[PDB]
Amino acid sequence: KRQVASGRAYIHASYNNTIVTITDPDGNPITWSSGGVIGYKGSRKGTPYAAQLAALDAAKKAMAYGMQSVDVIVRGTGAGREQAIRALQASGLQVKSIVDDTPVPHNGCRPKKKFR
Amino acid sequence: ARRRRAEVRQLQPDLVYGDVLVTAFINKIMRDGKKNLAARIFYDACKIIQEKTGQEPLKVFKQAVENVKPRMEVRSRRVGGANYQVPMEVSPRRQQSLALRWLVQAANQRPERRAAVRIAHELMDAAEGKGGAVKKKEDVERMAEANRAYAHYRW
Amino acid sequence: KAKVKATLGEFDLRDYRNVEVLKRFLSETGKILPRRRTGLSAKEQRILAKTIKRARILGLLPFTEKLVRK
RNA sequence: UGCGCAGAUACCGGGAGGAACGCCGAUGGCGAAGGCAGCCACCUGGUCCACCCGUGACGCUGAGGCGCGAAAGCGUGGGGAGCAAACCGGAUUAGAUACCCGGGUAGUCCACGCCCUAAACGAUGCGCGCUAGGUCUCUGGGUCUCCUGGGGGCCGAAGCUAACGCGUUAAGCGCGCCGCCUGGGGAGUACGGCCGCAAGGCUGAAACUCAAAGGAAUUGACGGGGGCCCGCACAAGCGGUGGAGCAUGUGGU
Ligand SMILES: [Mg+2]
Ligand SMILES: [Mg+2]
Ligand SMILES: [Mg+2]
Ligand SMILES: [Mg+2]
Ligand SMILES: [Mg+2]
Ligand SMILES: [Mg+2]
Ligand SMILES: [Mg+2]
Ligand SMILES: [Mg+2]
Ligand SMILES: [Mg+2]
Ligand SMILES: [Mg+2]
Ligand SMILES: [Mg+2]
Ligand SMILES: [Mg+2]
Ligand SMILES: [Mg+2]
Ligand SMILES: [Mg+2]
Ligand SMILES: [Mg+2]
Ligand SMILES: [Mg+2]
Ligand SMILES: [Mg+2]
Ligand SMILES: [Mg+2]
Ligand SMILES: [Mg+2]
Ligand SMILES: [Mg+2]
Ligand SMILES: [Mg+2]
Ligand SMILES: [Mg+2]
Ligand SMILES: [Mg+2]
Ligand SMILES: [Mg+2]
Ligand SMILES: [Mg+2]
Ligand SMILES: [Mg+2]
Ligand SMILES: [Mg+2]
Ligand SMILES: [Mg+2]
Ligand SMILES: [Mg+2]
Ligand SMILES: [Mg+2]
Ligand SMILES: [Mg+2]
Ligand SMILES: [Mg+2]
Ligand SMILES: [Mg+2]
Ligand SMILES: [Mg+2]
Ligand SMILES: [Mg+2]
Ligand SMILES: [Mg+2]
Ligand SMILES: [Mg+2]
Ligand SMILES: [Mg+2]
Ligand SMILES: [Mg+2]
Ligand SMILES: [Mg+2]
Ligand SMILES: [Mg+2]
Ligand SMILES: [Mg+2]
Ligand SMILES: [Mg+2]
Ligand SMILES: [Mg+2]
Ligand SMILES: [Mg+2]
Ligand SMILES: [Mg+2]
Ligand SMILES: [Mg+2]
Ligand SMILES: [Mg+2]
Ligand SMILES: [Mg+2]
Ligand SMILES: [Mg+2]
Repeated sequence: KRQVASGRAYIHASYNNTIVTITDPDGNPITWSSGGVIGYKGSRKGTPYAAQLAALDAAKKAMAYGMQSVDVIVRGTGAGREQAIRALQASGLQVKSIVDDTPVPHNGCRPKKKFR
Repeated sequence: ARRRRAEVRQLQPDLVYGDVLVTAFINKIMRDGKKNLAARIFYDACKIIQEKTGQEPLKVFKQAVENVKPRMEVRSRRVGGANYQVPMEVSPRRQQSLALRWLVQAANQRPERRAAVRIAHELMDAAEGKGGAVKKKEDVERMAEANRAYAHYRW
Repeated sequence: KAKVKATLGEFDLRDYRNVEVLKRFLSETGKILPRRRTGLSAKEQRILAKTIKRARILGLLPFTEKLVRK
C-alpha cells in the first residue's frame, strides 16, 4: 500500500541476536524481521543461519511493498553480520551501497563490568 | 590412524560380473567367514531380480546402491559443554560403505523367509526409491538441513 | 604505499584553515593517520594533531565518517 | 527473573541531562611524589639549550616543623547519564551467604571543610666526584656521514652480587648527611600519648610460644599451562560381555 520501490536496510548485529529493519529513503521503516521473528528462540538467534533467514524474511516482506533498490547499513559486530549481508545481495534486492555506521563512543560512558 | 593415511584395501574383482562393487557387497553379506554361502545368496538373488523383473541385475544393483548414497550426514563435536549435531558432507568412500551396509541391514529387517528373497526384493525396492535402506538414507539427509544452523562448525 | 609528507609540497603544519592539505592526513574515516602512514616526525605529528582538532571545531574537518565497504 | 499490545526492540527527526575524552597515542612527553590526555583564552610553576656577561663558596644533606598527598571513606549543600558496595531477584550448585544474568542504594562527579593510608614500587633516600662501549628514542645547540648537551630504553667493559641480576639513569669506586633493620609467631595487637566528627591513623610493647621463618638458584614431579608426536587411546568399523541357563574363580555368609 506504499510502493516505495527503494530505500535503506539496516542490519543490527549483536552476539545474542541479529535483526534487520527496512526503511524508505528518508529512514522511516517499512518491514522488519529478526532471529525471533523466524522460529528461533534462544541462543540460536545469534547464529548466522538465523541472520540469513531474518534477512530473507525482511527482504520478502519488502518485496510486497515493491522494493527493488536497497542501500545497506550495518551496525554491530556479531555472528551472521556478514551472513546477513550476503543473504541480502542474493535476495533479489539490488544492493546499492554498503556502509558500516556502528556507533563507537569517544570514551564517554563507563561500560558494564562485562566489557571492562 | 594417527600416522599414515590408512590406504584402502583393493578388493578382488567379482568372479561373475568382474565388478569390485559386487565383491564388496558380497562381503557385507558374509557372516562368520562363510563367503561361499554369501556369494550363493547374492547370486541366487540375481536370479530373482532378473526373472520377476526383466532387466539386468547388474544395472539394478548399481541403481539401488546409488539411491541409498547419502550426500550429507551429521557428526558430534564438543563445543562449550554439551556437544552438537554438526552436518557435513560425506566422503565418497564413506558413501560406498554406508549404502552397502544399509542395504544389507535393511534386507534382514524384511519379512521374506529366505535370504536371497530379501536381498533381491530390497534391491528392487531400493532401486525404485522405496525400501528400508532408502528410508535410513532419507532420514540421515533429514538430520542435515535440520541442524543446518550449525553449518559454521564444519571442521 | 607512499607516505603523506612524501607526496606533498612545502606546507604550514600550523595552519588549521587549509583543508585541502589537512584532508590528506585524515583516513577514510575522520581519524588521524598514525606516524607510519603520515611519514611525519614526532614533533610534526604533535603539531598536526592539534591543528587538525582545531579545524574539527570550525567544521572544516570531520569528527568521524562512514565506511563504504565490507 | 526482566522488559514488550498502555506498541518495546530495530529505524529517522527533535529535545534534555550528566559523565568521559576515540583517532592522534608511542616501547612518548611533564612533575618532587600522588599523579597529569578533546579544544580555546587567561593566570602560573618546574625544566633544558646557547652566550661566557654579572655575583664570588653564597654549598650539600636534613631530626623537628610546615605544605602536598591515588582510591576508598566522613560533614554540609548540590548533582545524578552510565557504572555500581549493600541489597532485591533469576540461575548454577551437594549447598551459592560467589563466579554468570536482570534490577538497584550509597558512592563514583561539583563546591567547601575533614581523613594522611597503599604493592604511595625502581619494593633501589638525596647531592657531588670517578670508571669501556654499542644501539633505539624524546628535546635543545652545532662548522648538521656526524659532533655536542639534557631526558627516556635495551645490550653489555671493568667491577659488585648468595644468586637472579646491576652495570655513566650503579645494585661499581669514593665522600657528606638523613631515615631505617637485628629470628618467626604473638602484633602493627595491649597500654599511655598526640591527632580525628567518625572510620581510624602516627607512635608501638610484654608475658607466653616455636627451631624455625626467609631469599635466590637446582634437578625432578605436577598443572582443569603452552608447543610437537606416538599406542586399538579416541574416532571409523566388526563381533562381543552386562540379561538367560550352565561351567569355573572371588566376595559374603
Ligand atoms: Mg540469544
Ligand atoms: Mg568439562
Ligand atoms: Mg510480561
Ligand atoms: Mg504490563
Ligand atoms: Mg534519536
Ligand atoms: Mg535529569
Ligand atoms: Mg592508545
Ligand atoms: Mg622524570
Ligand atoms: Mg604510578
Ligand atoms: Mg606555560
Ligand atoms: Mg613557563
Ligand atoms: Mg665569567
Ligand atoms: Mg671580581
Ligand atoms: Mg634540599
Ligand atoms: Mg620533616
Ligand atoms: Mg595537610
Ligand atoms: Mg586524600
Ligand atoms: Mg576521593
Ligand atoms: Mg560525600
Ligand atoms: Mg546496571
Ligand atoms: Mg549487578
Ligand atoms: Mg543472589
Ligand atoms: Mg536458588
Ligand atoms: Mg559444586
Ligand atoms: Mg606519614
Ligand atoms: Mg645507601
Ligand atoms: Mg639539530
Ligand atoms: Mg643519556
Ligand atoms: Mg642489563
Ligand atoms: Mg665481570
Ligand atoms: Mg652515582
Ligand atoms: Mg645488594
Ligand atoms: Mg619504625
Ligand atoms: Mg620475638
Ligand atoms: Mg616481629
Ligand atoms: Mg594498619
Ligand atoms: Mg604502658
Ligand atoms: Mg590509643
Ligand atoms: Mg576524640
Ligand atoms: Mg561507615
Ligand atoms: Mg585499618
Ligand atoms: Mg615476602
Ligand atoms: Mg622461592
Ligand atoms: Mg632441563
Ligand atoms: Mg609438563
Ligand atoms: Mg579434572
Ligand atoms: Mg576450561
Ligand atoms: Mg581400545
Ligand atoms: Mg569404539
Ligand atoms: Mg550371567
